[PDB]
Amino acid sequence: MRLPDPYTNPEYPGLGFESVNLVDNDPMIRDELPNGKVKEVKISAQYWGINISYPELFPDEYAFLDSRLLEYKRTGDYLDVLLPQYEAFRVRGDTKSVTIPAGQKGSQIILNTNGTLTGQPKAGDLFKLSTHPKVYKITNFSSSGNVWNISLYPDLFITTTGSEKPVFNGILFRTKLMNGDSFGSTLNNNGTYSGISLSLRESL
Amino acid sequence: MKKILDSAKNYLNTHDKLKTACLIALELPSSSGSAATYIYLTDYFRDVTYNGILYRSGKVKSISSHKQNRQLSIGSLSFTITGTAEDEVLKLVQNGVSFLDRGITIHQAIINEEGNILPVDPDTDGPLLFFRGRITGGGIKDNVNTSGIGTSVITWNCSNQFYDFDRVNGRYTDDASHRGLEVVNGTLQPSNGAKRPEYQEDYGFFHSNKSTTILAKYQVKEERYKLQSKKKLFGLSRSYSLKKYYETVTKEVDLDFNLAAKFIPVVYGVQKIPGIPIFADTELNNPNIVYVVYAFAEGEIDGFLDFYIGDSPMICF
Amino acid sequence: TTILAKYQVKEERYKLQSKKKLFGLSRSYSLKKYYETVTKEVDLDFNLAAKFIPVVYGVQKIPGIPIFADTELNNPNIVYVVYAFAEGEIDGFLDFYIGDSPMICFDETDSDTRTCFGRKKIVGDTMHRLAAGTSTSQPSVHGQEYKYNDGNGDIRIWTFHGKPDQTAAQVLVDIAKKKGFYLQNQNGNGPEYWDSRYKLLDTAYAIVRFTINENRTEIPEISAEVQGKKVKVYNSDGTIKADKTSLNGIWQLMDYLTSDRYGADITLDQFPLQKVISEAKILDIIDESYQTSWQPYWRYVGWNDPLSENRQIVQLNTILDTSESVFKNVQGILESFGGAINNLSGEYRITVEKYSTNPLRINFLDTYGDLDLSDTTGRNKFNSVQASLVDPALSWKTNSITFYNSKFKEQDKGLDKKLQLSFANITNYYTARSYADRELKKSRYSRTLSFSVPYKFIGIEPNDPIAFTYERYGWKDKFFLVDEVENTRDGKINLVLQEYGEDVFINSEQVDNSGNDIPDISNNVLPP
Amino acid sequence: TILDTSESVFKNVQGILESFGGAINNLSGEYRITVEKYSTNPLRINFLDTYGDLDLSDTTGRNKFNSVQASLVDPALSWKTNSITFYNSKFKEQDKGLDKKLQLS
Amino acid sequence: ASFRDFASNNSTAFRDAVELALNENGTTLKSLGNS
Amino acid sequence: ASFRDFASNNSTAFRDAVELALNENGTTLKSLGNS
Amino acid sequence: ASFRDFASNNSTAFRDAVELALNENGTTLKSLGNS
Repeated sequence: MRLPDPYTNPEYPGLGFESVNLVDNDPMIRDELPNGKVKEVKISAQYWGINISYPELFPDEYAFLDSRLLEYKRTGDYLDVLLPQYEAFRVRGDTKSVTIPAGQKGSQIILNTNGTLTGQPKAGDLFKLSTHPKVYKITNFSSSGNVWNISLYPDLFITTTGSEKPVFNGILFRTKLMNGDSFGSTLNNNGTYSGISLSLRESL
Repeated sequence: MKKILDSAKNYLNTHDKLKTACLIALELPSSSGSAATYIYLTDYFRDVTYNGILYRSGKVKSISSHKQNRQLSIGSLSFTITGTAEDEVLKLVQNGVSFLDRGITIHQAIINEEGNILPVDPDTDGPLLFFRGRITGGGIKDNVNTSGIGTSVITWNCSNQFYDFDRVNGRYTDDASHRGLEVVNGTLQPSNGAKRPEYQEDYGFFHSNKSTTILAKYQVKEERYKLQSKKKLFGLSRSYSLKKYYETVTKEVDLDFNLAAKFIPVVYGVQKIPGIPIFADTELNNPNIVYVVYAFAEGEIDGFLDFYIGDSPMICF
Repeated sequence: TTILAKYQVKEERYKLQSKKKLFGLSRSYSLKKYYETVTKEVDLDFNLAAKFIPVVYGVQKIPGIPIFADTELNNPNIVYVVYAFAEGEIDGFLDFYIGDSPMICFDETDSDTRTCFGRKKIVGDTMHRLAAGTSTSQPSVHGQEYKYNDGNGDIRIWTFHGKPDQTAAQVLVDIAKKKGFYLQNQNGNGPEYWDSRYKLLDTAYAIVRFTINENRTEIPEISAEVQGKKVKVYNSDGTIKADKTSLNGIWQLMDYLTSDRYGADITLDQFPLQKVISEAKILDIIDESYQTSWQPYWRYVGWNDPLSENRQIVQLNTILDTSESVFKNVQGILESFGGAINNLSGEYRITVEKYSTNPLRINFLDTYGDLDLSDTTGRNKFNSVQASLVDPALSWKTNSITFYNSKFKEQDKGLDKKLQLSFANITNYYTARSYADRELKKSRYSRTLSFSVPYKFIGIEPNDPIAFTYERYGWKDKFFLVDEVENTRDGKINLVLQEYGEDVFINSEQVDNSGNDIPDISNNVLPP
Repeated sequence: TILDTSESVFKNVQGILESFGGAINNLSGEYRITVEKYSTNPLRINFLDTYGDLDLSDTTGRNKFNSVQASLVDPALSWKTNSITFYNSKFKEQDKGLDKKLQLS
Repeated sequence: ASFRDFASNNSTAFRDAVELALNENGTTLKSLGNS
Repeated sequence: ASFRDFASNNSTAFRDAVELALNENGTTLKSLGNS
Repeated sequence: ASFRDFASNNSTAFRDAVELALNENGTTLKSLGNS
């Protein structure tokens, strides 16, 4: 499901992140050798962590927000979020006619736009495959005409099967709440819910 | 008192900051016994050359404490390798490889101002020995944390020659054990399992299985299948009580259900021991003349002082 | 016992042979202590554990506990003594040891030393030859009288098998009816001395009648070779076959576990029949290492027909000293064929070690991230094995099986390390040799692994085949067997795997020890 | 001595020792055999040379005896057991006349 | 104190830690099944 | 460390925690009075 | 938990703490060498 925000529900401008913390969580078997060399082995999967802080929420906005959150807690599905700082539409066009040749594993990826896309995805922008819900981060870009060579920080979780389509816009993190067990909201005498915050965490 | 060179007795007394390195030399676990490869390692930050051997660094992480009491016990030591080398991991986790009797020697080296090894041991004019024994055990501990830093530790286990305290090394009076018989294709052929290569054509214990039954014909109804205990008194310690200790002591054991009574004892000094029959047969035309062979003791003995035919020695008191 | 002691030697006056000679050598014993504890005879005046009734599965030799002894009135030298052999409905008595010499002599060597009938070697003659007079290789008949005269006196047996509805022996009832018993008249008792109430239900026994005379002046110690209690063998289709005793270990354990008369009363409801049936066939796998012709004492090792296969991988002829605890008796029945009673998932599940071509594939990424490897090669890895067993080829004495391995000693730099073993429930020499070889092979894989898995993969039980695949090591579908499994209520399963190999379950070729049997033709006076 | 080879190597070595004192030591590399002895030039340790910790423990009970009784297989007899028993008047004058016997074999 | 409950929740570790100091010498806890 | 003193002040709990893992199987510590 | 490693690093203290509660009565752990 979709986390409410001013893009989906413009009538509630109180929704919307006062501050978002996009943390990098890659567990590693780090070992500090006696000779000064540091050896680290990556085994556990990496996952983005999102910490959302909300401004002063009025009672109706908080009613909508916690209604959506409680529906999340009820039906048990995943909770998608859209970070707005990465919503710079730097790539126009429709990506259905873009083919990613099969048999690709690792950070590097090669995709052929077939002369369809307009706009260059600069480093630091997000990237997501059509099938898998993992969200990557472009670290370097290099194109030779139509073919694009993109390097992603997390290695491709699944090897491309030749049908996965690039998603350069409207990327949603498939996250799970981490504050659900004890989630309280305080109501002031001024009439606003203060200090509403979420500690999300990408699942899979 | 392990004597130390007087030259080292001055350095160990004047200098306060001592730079010490432990030089490890373990034998590689190999599938077969052919050859003898050694991995040389050190705990120091730089490689250390000792007797022309380069003890490479960057693998060993920690070493345990060697403790020795005045009661006989296995001397256990535990040194840990990094476990992320991925070249030491495969040696430990390799399939079809055994390290049952692979040794390890650890030296305690002190570094000088110029970076050399301060001589300590008088006989070698080099560093002391911290531990030398056998590799009995091992393991790796992977700990992958879903958020944070994981660790992996490969720990090698070490001990002295007495690691297997439940080990009975003895020459049981039997042909199959004496010559190390093993089926090779379709026959029981002697192998290298014998304690000596010259034991492969020794048929001394060939008729030991039927000796007791044949001998029993010429004995009393009692003592038909019996033998005196080789050791009567064994030692009263805190592991026993007076009643239990003096009740456990036995005089004679039945040979039809006591396979521990057919082991060959070893005697130092003048002691009385029973004889285990290994052959018994009569003459053809004189059936009342019976030859019976008793195996007394083990190894090159000085000789037999006296023989007790029954309970009366041939040489009277 | 006191009445019987009058007609015995000064020694063996109050004595009885131990029901179980060898019981099992494990890490709880040492060689010296284990082989010193084994006893041959026990005094009946201060050992109340020697008056318990044993239960026998398969062909085994057991002593007889007297329960009655009295002479005739006008013929005081004729004494009736009743010995209770074994428990439950037994197939029958194979042979009777009047003293230390069986009525059916071993072979040609034992025939020329005394008056005997038939041969126990090759021919496999049984006691029923005494009544039939022909070559018979099947057990006695319930309530039939047998006459045995070796030239020193007449002996009559009247074998009785166990049955739920035994009737009182007619011979003793007839003698007691006419006031024929000597102490019956001494104490003034009437026909109630022995009556129809003396049923002796669910207990096999024999009423051996002695004619003490100029030659047999003493009553010798009586022992017998029973064929064992009949067990229920469950078939896959659904039919139930309980007509003969079975050498399969699982059926013997199932009989011991579902009996409220002796042992624990675990109802057949708390048992998955299909799993037990499938696991029995694992112990029923035919071994091809040796030949059926190589065992001349075929009748007295549990087999019934030399023509048939009778080459199961694990065959057990067991004696259960009922004076032991139920827990220890079950623990002793197991460890003779592997086995692990499991109470997980509700029922009682019997699992034995086996190799499978379709194990469950666990990758390390499916675990919880923890992993503990531990290989204790010291104290657990051996290069040679030495075992012992009670072999009916000898006069039920102990035979040692010893062999080395040149490959395992080429490895380990020629170190001498011996595995010491002792089989209590195995009597076939070739089966014991095969089991010792299996243990020696299994000792070379001493390396265990522990990790946790999520709620999925629920259903893992001990002795299950699992293929581990951890790419960081050189492991791709490595064979493991479950050793410890722990279920939590929050859906986490803790496992401890044990490394095994394929070679553990292949059988190496062996030779025949048929010519190395040592019958005890001693303990009797040779004729002129 | 008679060494019943059917025993374990560990127990056989442990039994050979404790007959003359003895302590097999694997420290400093080699196997060293040390027996109890008195020396006129021992190594002098002052407490200021230590790390500051010190634990004194005297278990006079369960370990202090006034008389000893031992047994042995003596060839003077027909290899039977002979008992050696003697008391000490000084050790019983101490300890307020308590009767405590050490049992040995 | 409340240490009894805890130890009762970690008994196997205590058993192993005990048997690890008895194996220094030739003693082990698997020698109790005989008695 | 200073763990020895503590354990010496809670010995009975250690004994019970040990005997609780031996009772899993048929072993128990009350079988030492014989020896 | 991670208590196993610790106990494995302090085994002798566990042995002594055990033998200190068995000496209350006449039991002691030095009676295992016989078996």
